[PDB]
Amino acid sequence: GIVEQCCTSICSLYQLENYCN
Amino acid sequence: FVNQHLCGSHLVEALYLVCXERXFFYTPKT
Repeated sequence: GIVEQCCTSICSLYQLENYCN
Repeated sequence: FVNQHLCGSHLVEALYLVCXERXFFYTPKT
């Protein structure tokens, strides 16, 4: 999930946008 | 601002800024 991708590893715009509606 | 470790309120703020009017979902447990 987002925590694994952005908090415990380095986040990216690509990944953040996966969580926009 | 997005290319770093982002946790908690810091992560939610990034989602808010990036997603704009699209909105977003934040699901930390999964």
